[PDB]
Amino acid sequence: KYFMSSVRRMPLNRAKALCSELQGTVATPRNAEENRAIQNVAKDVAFLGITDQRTENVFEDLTGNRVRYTNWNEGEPNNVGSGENCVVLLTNGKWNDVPCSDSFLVVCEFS
Amino acid sequence: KKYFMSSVRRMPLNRAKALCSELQGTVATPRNAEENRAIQNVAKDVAFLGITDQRTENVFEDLTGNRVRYTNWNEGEPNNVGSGENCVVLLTNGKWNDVPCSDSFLVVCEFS
Ligand SMILES: CO[C@H]1O[C@H](CO)[C@@H](O)[C@H](O)[C@@H]1O
Ligand SMILES: [Ca+2]
Ligand SMILES: [Ca+2]
Ligand SMILES: [Ca+2]
Ligand SMILES: [Ca+2]
Ligand SMILES: [Cl-]
Repeated sequence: KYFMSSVRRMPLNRAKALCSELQGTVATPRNAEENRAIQNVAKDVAFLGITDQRTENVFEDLTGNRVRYTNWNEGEPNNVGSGENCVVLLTNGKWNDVPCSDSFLVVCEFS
Repeated sequence: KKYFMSSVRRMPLNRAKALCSELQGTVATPRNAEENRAIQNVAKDVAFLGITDQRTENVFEDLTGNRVRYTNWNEGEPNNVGSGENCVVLLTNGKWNDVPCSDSFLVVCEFS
């Protein structure tokens, strides 16, 4: 896997469109090593290709596969506000669930 | 090593540049036959390369204004037809053609 980060922030829908444009997908860390690689390419909080949109508290990648490795920040995922179904990788490498409508950088993944 | 990825949609050069730069990459510029073939592997149709003779006609440079060495022009190219062809695309046979920068083609981005 190759990981590339965007320079501008955008909502999840636009983030997916960007990675898909070059035939990749939004980065989904499968272990601690990939998590670090993605963190390093991201210069700020960035979207990961994980959501619990289909079923609340059931986090899966953009292809519907349930995720095994997780690296949630203490207190997360909390689904606050009116709901948070998308996921971002914080600058310390931990994860936070956020509104998919909010704007963040995006790290795309390619094979 | 360099990694090459092709776009799904067609767009003019300036948009092609913006797309590759969005992920901090550049428009693919083959420096030898091996790279030219690697770009061929990912491009399913005619695609832009990061080369232009915008500064001086018939003097080809990469997008950073660095004059290129390796070229793989299709027979009869570059011909600067009509109002002018200052951008370059990789044909489906691996050879190159100069085309109008305002015309739309797929784009192959390069990363390292
Ligand atoms: C007629 O113009 C088109 O075809 C010629 C070759 O026939 C190319 O040189 C040119 O860039 C266009 O693609
Ligand atoms: Ca949720
Ligand atoms: Ca949260
Ligand atoms: Ca020309
Ligand atoms: Ca031509
Ligand atoms: Cl949401």
